[PDB]
Amino acid sequence: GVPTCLLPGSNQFLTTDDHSSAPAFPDFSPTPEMHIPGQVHSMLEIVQIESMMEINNVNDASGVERLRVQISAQSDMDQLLFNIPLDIQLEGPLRNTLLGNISRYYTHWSGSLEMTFMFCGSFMTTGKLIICYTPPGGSSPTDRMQAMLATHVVWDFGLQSSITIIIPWISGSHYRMFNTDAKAINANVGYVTCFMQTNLVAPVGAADQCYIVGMVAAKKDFNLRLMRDSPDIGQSAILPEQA
Amino acid sequence: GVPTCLLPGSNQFLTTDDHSSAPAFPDFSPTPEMHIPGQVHSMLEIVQIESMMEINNVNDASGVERLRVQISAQSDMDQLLFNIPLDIQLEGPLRNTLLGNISRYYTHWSGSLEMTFMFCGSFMTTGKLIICYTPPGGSSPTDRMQAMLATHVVWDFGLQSSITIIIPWISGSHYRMFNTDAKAINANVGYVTCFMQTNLVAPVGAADQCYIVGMVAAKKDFNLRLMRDSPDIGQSAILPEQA
Amino acid sequence: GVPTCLLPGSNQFLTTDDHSSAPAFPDFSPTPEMHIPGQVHSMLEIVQI
Amino acid sequence: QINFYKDSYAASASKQDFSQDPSKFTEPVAEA
Amino acid sequence: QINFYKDSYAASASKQDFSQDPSKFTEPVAEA
Amino acid sequence: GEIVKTVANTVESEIKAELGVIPSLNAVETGATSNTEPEEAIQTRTVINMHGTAECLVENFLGRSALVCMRSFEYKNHSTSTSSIQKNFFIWTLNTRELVQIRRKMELFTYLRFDTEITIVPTLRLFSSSNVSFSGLPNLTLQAMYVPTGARKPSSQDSFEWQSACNPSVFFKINDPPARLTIPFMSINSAYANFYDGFAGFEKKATVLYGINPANTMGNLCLRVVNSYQPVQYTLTVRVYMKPKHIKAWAPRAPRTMPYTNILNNNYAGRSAAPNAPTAIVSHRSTIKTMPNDINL
Amino acid sequence: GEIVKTVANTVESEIKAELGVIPSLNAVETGATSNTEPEEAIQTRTVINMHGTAECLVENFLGRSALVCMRSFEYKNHSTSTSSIQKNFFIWTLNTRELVQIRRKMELFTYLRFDTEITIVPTLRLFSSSNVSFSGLPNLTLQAMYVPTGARKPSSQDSFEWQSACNPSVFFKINDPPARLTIPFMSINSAYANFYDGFAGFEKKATVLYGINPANTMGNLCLRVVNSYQPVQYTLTVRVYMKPKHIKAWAPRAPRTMPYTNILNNNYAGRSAAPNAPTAIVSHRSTIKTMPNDINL
Amino acid sequence: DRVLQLKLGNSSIVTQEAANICCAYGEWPTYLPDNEAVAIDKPTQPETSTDRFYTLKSKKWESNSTGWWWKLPDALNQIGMFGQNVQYHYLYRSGFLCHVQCNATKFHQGTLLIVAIPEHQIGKKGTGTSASFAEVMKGAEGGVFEQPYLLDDGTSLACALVYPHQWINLRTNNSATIVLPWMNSAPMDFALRHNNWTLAVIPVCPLAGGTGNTNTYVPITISIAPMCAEYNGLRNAI
Amino acid sequence: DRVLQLKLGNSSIVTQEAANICCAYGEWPTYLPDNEAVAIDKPTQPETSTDRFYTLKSKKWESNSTGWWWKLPDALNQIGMFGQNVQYHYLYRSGFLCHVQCNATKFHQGTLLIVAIPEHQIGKKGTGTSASFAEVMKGAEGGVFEQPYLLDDGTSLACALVYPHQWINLRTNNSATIVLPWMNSAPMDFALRHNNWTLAVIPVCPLAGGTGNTNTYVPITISIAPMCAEYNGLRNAI
Repeated sequence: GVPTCLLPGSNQFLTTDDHSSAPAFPDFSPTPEMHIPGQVHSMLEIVQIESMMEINNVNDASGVERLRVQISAQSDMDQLLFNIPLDIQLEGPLRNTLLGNISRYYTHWSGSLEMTFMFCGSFMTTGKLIICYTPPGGSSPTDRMQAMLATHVVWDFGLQSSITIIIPWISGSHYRMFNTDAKAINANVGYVTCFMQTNLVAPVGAADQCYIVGMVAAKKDFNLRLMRDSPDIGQSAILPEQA
Repeated sequence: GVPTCLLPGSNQFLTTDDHSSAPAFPDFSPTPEMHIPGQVHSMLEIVQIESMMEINNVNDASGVERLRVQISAQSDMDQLLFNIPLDIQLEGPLRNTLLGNISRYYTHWSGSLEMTFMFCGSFMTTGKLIICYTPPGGSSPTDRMQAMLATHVVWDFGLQSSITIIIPWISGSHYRMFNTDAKAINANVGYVTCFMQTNLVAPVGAADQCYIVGMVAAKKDFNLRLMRDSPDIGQSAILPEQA
Repeated sequence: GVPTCLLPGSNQFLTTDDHSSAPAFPDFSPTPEMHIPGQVHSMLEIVQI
Repeated sequence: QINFYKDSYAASASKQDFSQDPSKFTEPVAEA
Repeated sequence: QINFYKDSYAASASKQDFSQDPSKFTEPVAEA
Repeated sequence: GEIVKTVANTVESEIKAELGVIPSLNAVETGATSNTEPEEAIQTRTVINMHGTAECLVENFLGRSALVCMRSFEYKNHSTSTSSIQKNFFIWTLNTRELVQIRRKMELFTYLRFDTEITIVPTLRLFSSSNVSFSGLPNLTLQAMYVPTGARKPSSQDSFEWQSACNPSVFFKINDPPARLTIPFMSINSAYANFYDGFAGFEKKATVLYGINPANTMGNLCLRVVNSYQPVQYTLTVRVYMKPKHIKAWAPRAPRTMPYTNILNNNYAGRSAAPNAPTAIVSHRSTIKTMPNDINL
Repeated sequence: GEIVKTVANTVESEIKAELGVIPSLNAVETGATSNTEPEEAIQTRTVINMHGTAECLVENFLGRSALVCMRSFEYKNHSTSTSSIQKNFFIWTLNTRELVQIRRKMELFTYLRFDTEITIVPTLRLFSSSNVSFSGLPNLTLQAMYVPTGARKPSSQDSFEWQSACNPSVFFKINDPPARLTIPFMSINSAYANFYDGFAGFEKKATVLYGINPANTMGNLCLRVVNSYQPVQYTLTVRVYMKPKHIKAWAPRAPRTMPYTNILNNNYAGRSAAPNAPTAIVSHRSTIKTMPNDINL
Repeated sequence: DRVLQLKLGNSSIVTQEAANICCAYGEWPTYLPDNEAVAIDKPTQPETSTDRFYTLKSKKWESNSTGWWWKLPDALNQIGMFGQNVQYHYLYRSGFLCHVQCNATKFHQGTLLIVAIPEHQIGKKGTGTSASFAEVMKGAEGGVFEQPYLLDDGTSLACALVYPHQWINLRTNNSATIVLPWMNSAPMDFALRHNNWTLAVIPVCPLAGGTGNTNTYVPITISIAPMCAEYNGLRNAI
Repeated sequence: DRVLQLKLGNSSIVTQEAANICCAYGEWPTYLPDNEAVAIDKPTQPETSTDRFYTLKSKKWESNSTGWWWKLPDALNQIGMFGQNVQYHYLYRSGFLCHVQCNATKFHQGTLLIVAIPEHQIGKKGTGTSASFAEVMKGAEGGVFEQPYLLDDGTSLACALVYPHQWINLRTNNSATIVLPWMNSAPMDFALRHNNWTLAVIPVCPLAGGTGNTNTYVPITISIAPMCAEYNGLRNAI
């Protein structure tokens, strides 16, 4: 016969193997292919889609109250309104997102993100905001006089309801980590802060209180590398037929 | 030697495998091929052959009485004469057929059927019947005023003894199921009903009572897909040499 | 390595098999062929007698 | 098919025979 | 890919499909 | 004979009220099956159907490995104070009739020609003796010997008929993958006959049985445990699986409805009641106007 | 659709103060995702990026072998003073919903078409009886038989439904490498549906359940110990691993956040508190101005 | 068409109410080809003393008749030079043309299924013992179906339409014709111990009539013609 | 642009504050191709008696409203010749154009997410029993979200933007239009037992106004047009 030696890793089962296997139903004719809308070829197509962040992830907020940040006319100036921890891996606003959910099936990532903030006030409510992305290295800014030193976009309300700030890929390494440690140089992305630029101004007939909805998505330079079981879903027993 | 790794599913016995195997009788010369009539290449050749349905599958009918539906002159009009459950999988008229027996070795099916009904009365017995196929969704019709709204053929007796109604393939899915549940959307085919169109009329010298023989077959669009052990034949012990 | 699956009837001994097998005496030179009368190639030659 | 033995009958299945003539059974009549 | 069996569905993975059209989901608007 | 890989396509049809053209009518008395088209009985649309037919081919319908035999014997010392014969072997006369699924599939055809593939699957167990530790399952060497008709049979484990100098024999172990080999088409005729309307002998007596086919004198499989008896018991069960190859089938059949009662004939006792009773094959419904599974809303 | 093996390169951009050009502004109400480029929102440099995208392809994201079932049964003599039935077998109705990782990955898409690869991994142990020496693990022969819907099931180890003349069955041993085979795409439809907004029956009653897909009547896997019972006990655990192949996915989904409570529906009870509570999916922070992981120096 | 004439040797059958000619499996009896032959001895091909219509005894069609079967060549093994070529020869090969006759008035109703079954092995009800030689070999007399609904077998009459078949529906038809080729796994056979075609006549719908036409004497007649008959192994008569 | 007119059959909808037209997954409803068809019977394509705007009942937008969903084709299964082609036919196929209307003053604020979810299987909270027929099939009346934050499912509203969606932000928009193709694994479906698109209207930001503009009566109106509708399996009405 043909001489043969059986190498290590011969008889085993590697869940990531890729081989042909015996067909149980020989000559089976599967149902003809049919055009169905929305065919997905890559998961990078999905993370490119906007999805809301739970910026108001606070105890007092329940349900849809968590998807909208609440903005009011200020009696002060230069005031911080809200922040966003860019920790995808940890329990933060970006977790419950397409970017967050899908990326969390992976361990490494790279690429620019976009945050889009849509103003949900009155046509009569005007205002200017400054949204700043601060690369890592220090505290999260609390003063607009420092946040503006970083990447920022001033957002004037108007007929265009939304503003996009790009969170540029600013990393020493080609990739970052979905690590349990937020403060590791390989994992942290920085901070996104929002300050008042002038104020929120609404006339008497309009509400003084307004909502901003934040959505995040990946850009076309986004990459996800090392696959893993998602920590979001868990199990302690085989799911039964009745609860 | 040649490096080799032994994949999962190596040493096993899959009853549907397809490989060459050692010849026990080397250089054996089998008996020469000889022309025998009726060579079969596909089982779709067989289900295309007509075969009687046990339409009169009732307790009071024994044997050949079950293969013939009994038709009489009516004193009423528009009356239902008989129905046919199209449930191949379940115990119905179509089970004990070539279509039924052979298809029951399979789990999925598709294609049009034909029912042929042959009048076995007198040359003097005239009449018109309306045979209706009702797609699924509701009750089986009991009134000709509804059955005619579905697929139907009016059948006038004459020198041509038989009528064919095509049960068209009307399904959302490419295939249906030989499922234990008759009322599942994947399994049910509808209903076939027969009503009087005018009446059965026979002169005094001829019998007032007449027989119709129903036969069913598949058409050339018929397909059977997933193979299975037939539920029709069973066994509790190895068949002995003496009963 | 080369992927491989071991089919049924792999490790067995079928007395009618027909394969090459390891030579125990490598490079052995068998005695030269010599013409001997009455060479038989088939058993149908014998039943004809 | 595929075969690793001399004998033709040792070969694998021959499943490439898609011919059909139901007329042998559905129209076995001399005159059409 | 690679296959040692007749049936096409027995074959190994088909991982050479690098097409992307996110516009189906990111710009699903009639007018650009 | 046309080639049919995919089922027929459907052609578009329009209204039709022509005289002299009656496609839905036909004459069953000719022995012919209705040639009525869906297109001329109803109004149809154009359907390009790509559904395959490969899986109704007789090569696939029959070309599946099926159990044809299952024999067990006790692997022990059968020698007593009188006889020395060892009996850790069984002899099986080959047939496709001991198990009904394979039997009925291939009684769907009058004549079959097929080279057949046999796979032997042995399984051991330890017999529950009065006091025996389950000390594991030995890797015994089994010998399956094909004994063609007219050859002398082994009547013992130690018999010298087991040389298998001429008889084909396969040696395999418990732990090894199941034994396999291909038996050719061996009928003295051009095909196996699943049914034989006649007698296999030239004599008229009662001992010449009806339905026995002389060409189906198919020989025997003798299987032995080559290892001699252990101190303790084992029950060896051998399942033989048989797979027709290169099938060629003739003259389809009326499918069996009654249960099989034996392998020597096709006699039947039937069910007590429907389904599959002699007087009632299909189960009952109250009336011909009754829907057992009527959809109620 | 353009080909994307490597992620987008970045182009160099300069200062810009043009009127009528507002790239960072956009209209979310259109349903469209922001098309703002990094190049026109900030000043960028030229970056030639060679990072691959192969490992986010759905073939790789889904094409990993995942546990879908884990059944165990006691391999022993189940015969009592009353019943002879042997029960060293289990029957599993096939589904991708008993284990959450595989379930949720593939509820990320509404419709999937994939030929699936099944690997069966059996493991034995010796049951800790009142008094039993650990006399080793036998090399039992197992039989996994696919029973398509409508076919009769085995209700015993010794049943004759196990012929598997038609049903595909695979025989494998404990010590051999795990059994493997490829099941094709079998839906009567063009794709499997992970979600079905409807009812699988024509009737209205309560017994017709919401979310049950008729096309997902996917049949059953019956697994048996072919070896008959040993004198002593063994607990056979079978893990079935399933690997989609040639996947084709449609209509991505909102990912599951609540735990699964069952396989017949997508109902949820939720966490007591965040994370993954019905009122709070993401865990809390004190205020929208609070950094839980603020860097302190 | 319906009017048909069958001229074989001396014989000539006319029928003015025929359905058609059923050629079993589309074949037409032929003589054994040289490349299919086995027996080397030269065959005898009488061609007119055997290949002719042999009309068997008629059966009375009752309102309760189960059905009749005739086994071939058994039915003809004593009739004419056909039987005397069978008796004097070990080996036999032929095809058969079977013509069944049944007339009734236009006021009568009924339906006969005329089936030619290959290798119709008769299974018997309520016993494990195989059918005896006498219960199977009845010759020109033929046999009667105990269980037409199962074809005196574990099979069904409903699925009997796989076999070469014709009906005699008295509305449409009074005669049925089936052409039977040589149907065997061997190029020949010993005609005295094996039958290859069973011609079965089974009433599916009973013979009935109206007032005054009840209980009419309606016979059923079988005419069988050997076709391309050849015999081999000439020896003494058996 | 923002000004839009939709002319379908009899109907014609104008809106002067529109965002755009959302074509779900970039598709545009088409009739079933011949090579994708399954049912051989000829389909009926009314093209004007069905393919037209059907305006459903209006919902009142409260400051505490959770959201509303309408299931298709269920919502239209009794409205017009569309419903009467569904009732009289076993099989159904169509696309839908959904137009949602909500006006408010420039002094009002609010935001509606208009989502068209395919195969939106409703999971229910605090029970293992599946949703009943009544709680799922509400027709033109539609349903109300118990849990908009989870989409009456174990999923999330944040990630609902995968689905074909538009917003009605009263600053920018008063109407949203989504074009829904045929979204199924089968070329047809039984319209009375399966819904393929769920149109969900969910307030993400509550309706609010300032002094004097509080508690304004702001309705939400749904207009749905079947698109390229075709029916098959003509039978009696169900």
